[PDB]
Amino acid sequence: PLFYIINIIAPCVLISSLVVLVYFLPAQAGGQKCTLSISVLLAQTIFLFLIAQKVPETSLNVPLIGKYLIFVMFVSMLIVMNCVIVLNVSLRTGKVIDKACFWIALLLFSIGTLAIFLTGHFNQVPEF
Amino acid sequence: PLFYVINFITPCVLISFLASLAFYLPAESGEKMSTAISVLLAQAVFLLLTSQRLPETALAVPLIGKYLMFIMSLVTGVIVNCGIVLNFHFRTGQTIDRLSMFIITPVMVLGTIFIFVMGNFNHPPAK
Amino acid sequence: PLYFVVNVIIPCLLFSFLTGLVFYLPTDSGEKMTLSISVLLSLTVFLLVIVELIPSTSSAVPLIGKYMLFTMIFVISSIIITVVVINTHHRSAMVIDHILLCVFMLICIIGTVSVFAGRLIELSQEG
Amino acid sequence: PLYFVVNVIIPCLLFSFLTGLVFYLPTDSGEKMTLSISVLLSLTVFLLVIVELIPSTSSAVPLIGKYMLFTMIFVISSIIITVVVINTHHRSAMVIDHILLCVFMLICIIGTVSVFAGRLIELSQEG
Amino acid sequence: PLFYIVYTIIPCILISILAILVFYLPPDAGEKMSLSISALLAVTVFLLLLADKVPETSLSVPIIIRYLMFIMILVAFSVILSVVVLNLHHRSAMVADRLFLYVFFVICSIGTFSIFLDASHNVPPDN
Repeated sequence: PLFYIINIIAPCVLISSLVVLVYFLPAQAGGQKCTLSISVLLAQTIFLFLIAQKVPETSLNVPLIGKYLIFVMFVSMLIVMNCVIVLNVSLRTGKVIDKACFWIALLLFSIGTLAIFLTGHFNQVPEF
Repeated sequence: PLFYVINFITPCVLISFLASLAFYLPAESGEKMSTAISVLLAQAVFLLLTSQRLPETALAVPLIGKYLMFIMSLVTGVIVNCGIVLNFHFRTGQTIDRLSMFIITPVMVLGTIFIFVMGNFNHPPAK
Repeated sequence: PLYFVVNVIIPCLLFSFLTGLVFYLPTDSGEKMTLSISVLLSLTVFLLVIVELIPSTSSAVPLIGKYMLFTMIFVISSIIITVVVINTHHRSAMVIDHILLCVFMLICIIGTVSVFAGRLIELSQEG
Repeated sequence: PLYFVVNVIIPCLLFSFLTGLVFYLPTDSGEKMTLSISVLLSLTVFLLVIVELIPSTSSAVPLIGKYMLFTMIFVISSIIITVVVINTHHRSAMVIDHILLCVFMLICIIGTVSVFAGRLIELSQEG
Repeated sequence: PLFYIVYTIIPCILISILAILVFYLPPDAGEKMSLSISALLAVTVFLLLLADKVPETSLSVPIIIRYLMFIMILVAFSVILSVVVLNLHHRSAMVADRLFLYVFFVICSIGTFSIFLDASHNVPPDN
């Protein structure tokens, strides 16, 4: 199923843009951009917190199975943690902005990849 | 049911800190007026959502306007003061302590005069 | 039941102004990019909640999925343009026309295509 | 039913980062105070809505009041620290460590105390 | 049944102060410009949520839009003025004085017209 998946994946693909953007924008962000990005953290953080709220109510409304749920919480948490680190990074704050873009990408494309593989693997056994 | 007052009182009390701090904020931090602006938005989304909870509550619970105006007027005043502080904010210094002394005098007085309102209501019942 | 097709078209039309203005707001005044940033958040919460309102409606009232794809696509392109227009903005007299020209041209088309898809679907609807 | 105790602890833990980062974000970069201001609004709407979600839950599902006081207290201290940490900010290399040291030390304790209150209540729960 | 009308009027009256002040906020403090934007976002989240509140209320008992069809337009123009102020600001004292006069004149008249609508509605529906 999931039509929402399309929608959920969409939130977390554009939102990677934000962080990638935020991250990427760091290296491609003006002096004022560190605080700007702060703005993205807040924004990126209200967006996810509300998605938690809808997802919560959704699970109670329909059947419950957390595996995929952990995947959403863990990726969200790390984007979340990366965001704080990016902030912390940008707060601590070029060397590490560059890598931070590298580290982000590398972590997202690895977490993402991992997450996608879990999906793939989740998708495969249920089909087998 | 002093359980709704708890949280609503706390909203107001901290929010007075916002305006008090805003009002004070004007004097101690005159150069962060965007920042204070941000608080107006924030302070203003917070209050607007509170009005929504109160509205739904009324409808759901018994409604009798008396204590309604008191919450509605204070909100509006903090609201109008906020707007004014902006006006002030924007204008902003000989007057500040007086705005300060006038703000705390006035807020005290209405707080006191609202206290009385509920206090005046209390006594009659008691007697 | 055209009560939603009005307000939705209105969200998009004004939102086009945000981008157009976001796009058009760079070329005319680049200095407000961060201020711009604020619009992206704002423009982005507004859209994200609209997808909400509409989700409950659609699921509440069933309809054909194909007309839903367009909303997503269009919405995702404003969304992708923003990202790029923000990267653009981030990276960002010739380029904005450039970006504005390629935005306008893309949105007029996409919008032209999407409006055709309704139009053509309107053609079929009319018969 | 531990589905809420997870997300609530996460809101606090990340929120601690906001204040830790807010606290830690001053010492490392004070220049973003207003930008900081924005976090206070943000950090403050997020918490104020959580008190909401939880209100409906608690009232929906009854439970013991004593465990609720802790949430309020803790939440009100982050809230009071912010206010002071804001004034602290506003007012605000030695002081932040100072404020950060006294924050950390207070939150580790308070948090230590609160975690004990769950712990000890956990001790009783376990038996 | 003046419960909601009095709150709605107050949203628009204070919100006019936001745009008046937003407008008025440009004559009195030009640098706010981007700060003014923040108001647009804020003023824009506030109205969009009101449409939603009013979106559900409408569900409970259908009748004349008059005010809505009235409230809808006023919102839209405040909306389209904010956007123009934004463009007027984006494009961006004589115009402001002009755009202050035009705003005032417009909103006094639209508000005069809208208030009339409200006035005219209560006599017509009353009969």
